Amino acid sequence: MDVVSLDKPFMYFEEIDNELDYEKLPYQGQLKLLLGELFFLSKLQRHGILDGATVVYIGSAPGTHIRYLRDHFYNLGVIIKWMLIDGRHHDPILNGLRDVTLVTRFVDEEYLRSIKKQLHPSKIILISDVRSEPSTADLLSNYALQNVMISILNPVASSLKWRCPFPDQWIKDFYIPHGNKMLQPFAPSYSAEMRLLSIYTGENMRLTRVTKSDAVNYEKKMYYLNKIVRNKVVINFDYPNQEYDYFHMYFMLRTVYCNKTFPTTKAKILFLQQSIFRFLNIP
Ligand SMILES: Nc1ncnc2c1ncn2[C@@H]1O[C@H](C[C@@H](N)CC[C@H](N)C(=O)O)[C@@H](O)[C@H]1O
Repeated sequence: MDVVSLDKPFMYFEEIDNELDYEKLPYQGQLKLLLGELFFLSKLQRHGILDGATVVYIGSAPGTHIRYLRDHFYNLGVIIKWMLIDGRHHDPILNGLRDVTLVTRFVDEEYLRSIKKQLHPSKIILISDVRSEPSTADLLSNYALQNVMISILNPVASSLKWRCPFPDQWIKDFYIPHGNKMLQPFAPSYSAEMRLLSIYTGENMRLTRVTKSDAVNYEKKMYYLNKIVRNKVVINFDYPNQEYDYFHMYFMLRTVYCNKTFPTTKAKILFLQQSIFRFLNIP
């Protein structure tokens, strides 16, 4: 790989500063979700709005990684209820947890109102990973449902699956919530998917229009990220693995809270990475 010297990785989509014409690890998908959701919830923990909240995770099955998330915050003493909702059955490793409710159901508008009624007036934190290859109509339906999740559940914060339709498959302009577009380490080699992280103030979710020219910008920026940036070795990075994804993961993991104290920040991240990899059965 090509060597590079970096002070920090690209954490959000806006930071990608170049574009390029578009042209491995075991169970990487669970690792990708685990890192992004740890980053999202740890950010909420820093703001002091995670404690006392109920995390409603829609599209959570199989959700093997969710067991690690729950244990992590449980071992920190953070008071969270988990509500996992999916039409498919969850990983059995989530069984036997009293603070985790497993719901076997595909959510629609009517059901979203019911769960809001039972959880109200408690704080709701929304995580959506629903997916129905997917067509642009499938994505538009998914993003429409995620908008309905926010307008009905009215969460204090949300993490939403966000991948813009390809410009050569455009149908119509559509609307998505305001938020920060978190980039995902250990995503598929050429995935353009990101997570939309939103914290709602005055609970007025302002919607932004997405256009075909936005789709072109997403495609070219993400291809540059996947083809060039993620194939670099960060030679100044002090870590056993200097590949960009580990450099990217390192910066996400240093937002995580830990009960254990460590002599150095590197030791903490190394411990966290070993812990996450061991649970997910990654060498
Ligand atoms: N309307 C819906 N309500 C709930 N779950 C849905 C809906 N549409 C699709 N899904 C689920 O979304 C899931 C998509 C998965 N890629 C999610 C993986 C999951 N987040 C994991 O941690 O392993 C599937 O299990 C679908 O059953």
